[PDB]
Amino acid sequence: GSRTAELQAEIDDTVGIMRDNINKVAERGERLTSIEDKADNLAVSAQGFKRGANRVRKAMW
Amino acid sequence: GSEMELEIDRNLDQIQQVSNRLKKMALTTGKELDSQQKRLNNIEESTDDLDINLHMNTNRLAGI
Amino acid sequence: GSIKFTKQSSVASTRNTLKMAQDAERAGMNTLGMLGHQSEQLNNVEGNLDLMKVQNKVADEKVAELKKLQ
Amino acid sequence: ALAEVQARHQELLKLEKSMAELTQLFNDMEELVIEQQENVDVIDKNVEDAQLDVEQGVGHTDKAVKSAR
Repeated sequence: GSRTAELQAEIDDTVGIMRDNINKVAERGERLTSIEDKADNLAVSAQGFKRGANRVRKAMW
Repeated sequence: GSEMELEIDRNLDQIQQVSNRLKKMALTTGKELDSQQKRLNNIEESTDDLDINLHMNTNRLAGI
Repeated sequence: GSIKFTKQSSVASTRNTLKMAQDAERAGMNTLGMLGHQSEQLNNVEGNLDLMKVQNKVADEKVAELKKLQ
Repeated sequence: ALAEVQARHQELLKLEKSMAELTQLFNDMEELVIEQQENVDVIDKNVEDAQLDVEQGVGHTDKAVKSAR
């Protein structure tokens, strides 16, 4: 009887931790969607900088 | 015969073993998400800062 | 009659509970594996961002001088 | 004892219900992390691409300065 009650208690605790984890992974997903957008921005800006610098290199030459 | 009682006990044994591992996994997963969340926050900020710096220099180069 | 039926029902219940617990474990182990892989990818991202910070410092000073020279 | 086996059965049903919820949570977590893998891939690729262009860009500003001097 006590072993089964202990098992139930552990499972209930683990459900709580996993509900917490689900909330956390949602926060992680939101953050990743934002970072993907910004990393896209970064790639575009990096390319733009490369091109602009090249244009000045040719200008100075 | 005690076959069903013995199987109930044995199944509970196995459920207890797996449950122990599930709890450890849930705890470890939580810690890892905590750690990565702070890392992601920093990545986001750094990415933004770089993007701004790049636009600034691109604009400056345009005028040269 | 009812005792035997109830015990049989208990056996069936514990069998399902074990089956689900094993499914949960597979899922959880895969999740940790994936989080570990993604951690490694994010490490690569972190290194690249650090490098770009250094390169932007160099770029700032080169651009500054270029403006001075024009 | 019919009452006693019936009581234990009720405990076991409760266990089964809780495990069902727990398994659903582990399953959902796996799915969400699989989904998030897509984001991580793109981020890694874009940041890597960005770094290489920045390096090229700095190279250009170096040569530009060399000439302007």
